[PDB]
Formats: sequence, structure tokens, C-alpha cells
Amino acid sequence: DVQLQASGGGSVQTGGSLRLSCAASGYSGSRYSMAWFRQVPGKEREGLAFINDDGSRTHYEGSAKDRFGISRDNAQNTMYLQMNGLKPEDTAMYYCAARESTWWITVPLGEAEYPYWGQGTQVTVSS
Ligand SMILES: [K+]
Repeated sequence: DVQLQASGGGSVQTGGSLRLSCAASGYSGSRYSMAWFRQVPGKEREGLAFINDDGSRTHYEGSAKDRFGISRDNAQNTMYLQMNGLKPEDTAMYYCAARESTWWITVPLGEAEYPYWGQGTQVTVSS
């Protein structure tokens, strides 16, 4: 019984920043490992950024390595994606996902590794 709520999307100018949040509700004693995925128009949904239970490991896909940051606040069961230097090509539907098992050696990259998803949040970047 895990529920995820993604928020923080909207319209932003090219060059700007946006922070997305994903809040998990689980009464259990697990700090879920979590991820952001996005689907840009015309493309398959793809992994973007990944964080384990305590934020001791992160992984970024593509230019998120240079521009984006993922973090989490385990005192309020929320993770964040800070996107800086946004470009029109970052216009997409953004999704967060969660799984019970943590990780260290191997990043769980596939969608199938995450049983729990939230509804997407649209980000639109315009010059
Ligand atoms: K990064």
C-alpha cells in the first residue's frame, strides 16, 4: 500500500530551473528506493535519475549527469529532482517510481524494477 504523488511541474523559460518532488506514503519501515523517468514527445519513456534508500548512491542518465540533481529527505519521505539549465528538449511528462529494495553495486534501471508509480507531471520549457 504505497502511494506516490509527483508535483512541481509547469512552464519554465529556457535556462531556468525547476524542482520536482515525489512524496511517498508507506506505513511500513522501508525507505523505498526511487527514480524519475520522463517521456519526451515521440520517444519512449526513459530513466532519468535514481536514488537509493538513504541517498548514498545516485545515478543520472544523459545530460542529467551535468545539469540535474536528485536528493531525498527521509524525515518526510520525499525525494526531489532539481533540474537546472532547462532546454526546450526537456519538455516531457515526468514520472516518479519506487521499489522496496535498496541498491549499491547495481542501479535498477528498468521500469519493471519499480512496482509503484505516480501520475506524471508535465514540464514545458519555452524560449
Ligand atoms: K547530476
